[PDB]
Amino acid sequence: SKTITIYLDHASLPTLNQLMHFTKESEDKETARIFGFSRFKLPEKITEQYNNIHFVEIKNNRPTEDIFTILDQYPEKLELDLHLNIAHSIQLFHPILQYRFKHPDRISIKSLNLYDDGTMEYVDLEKEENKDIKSAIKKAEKQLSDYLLTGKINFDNPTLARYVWQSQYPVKYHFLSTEYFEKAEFLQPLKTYLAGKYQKMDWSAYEKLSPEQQTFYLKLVGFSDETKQLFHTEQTKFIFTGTTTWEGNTDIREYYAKQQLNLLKHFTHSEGDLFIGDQYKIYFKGHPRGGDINDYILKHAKDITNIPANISFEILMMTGLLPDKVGGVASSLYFSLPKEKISHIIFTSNKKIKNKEDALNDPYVRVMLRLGMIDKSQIIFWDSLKQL
Repeated sequence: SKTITIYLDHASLPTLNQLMHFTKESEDKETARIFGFSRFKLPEKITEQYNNIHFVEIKNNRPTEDIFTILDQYPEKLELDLHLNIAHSIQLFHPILQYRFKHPDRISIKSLNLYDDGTMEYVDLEKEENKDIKSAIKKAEKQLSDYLLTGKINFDNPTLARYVWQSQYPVKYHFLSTEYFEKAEFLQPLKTYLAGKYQKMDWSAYEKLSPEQQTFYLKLVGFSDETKQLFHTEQTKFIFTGTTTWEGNTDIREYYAKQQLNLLKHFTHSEGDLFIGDQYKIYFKGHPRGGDINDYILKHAKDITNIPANISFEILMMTGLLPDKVGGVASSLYFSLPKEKISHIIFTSNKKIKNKEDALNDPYVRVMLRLGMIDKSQIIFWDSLKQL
């Protein structure tokens, strides 16, 4: 045997969790690793410490066949420990399966760790709420078994098929919302089925790491000590969530920057409708693509600390640097937040959302409402707020 640890993700949240696993195993400089990521590349000062370390491209929802060339470097019996995105697990896994078929006596899958993409998994499960879940599970297991023996990808319920891997391999799942699985009545049979095999994504692991390992993790994810310092104060913290543009009857980007500055004022100025109080230090998390819009907001906002583009809410979560409060323009990140940290979420106009009613009907917002993460007084339509 050689064991090979293979980390696959085209998104960002599974990557960040997989890098935490790598960090926890980082003293082991021997085991072979394959990193198959879309959005993170590892610093050479880390990678030069590892003698058996490889990188593969993700293209479509799959590792390319360059992974065959990598695995061809290892002619011994191999036992593969796989780490995959839950929503895309079939597609990420398939090239590994094709490779096994080429060397069926020599290559086996040892274990699977599966991690949430994000809201996708929940939005998808919600579409299954009128099905018979118990029989959907037994079907999915038969089909998965065929898929493994032959390679053919046929699932009557692809969404539930994401969750039946334990019928074939040792598996662990890492979920953004364990409450969802435990409180949705229709999923009771899935909950029971998965018992013992899942955990909530641990935002606390960073704080439990040794200082050396914490330094390692920050270096892997590109969190400089400079930027980390912006969060070193005991003052409580509010982060405003920015956006780019929306359907506001003009194409002038500066209009949208001004309007966000007004939304921000509603949180930070004493006579705003959504005033948070003087207790919080104010941070701005602009959209990575805001460019000149973000320049504009930072030029005209007073006493505000910019969070750089490389630092996502996922990174904040994973490093235990979530702030006390988050508010501003709506996006799926709000789903990942504990309820006590959400102030108000402001929806802007697009083709789906034209008013506050449409906002309440958004797929991820519907779950949030049901799980009690927010109430309706927390959902605002951008139009309802006066200029200041």
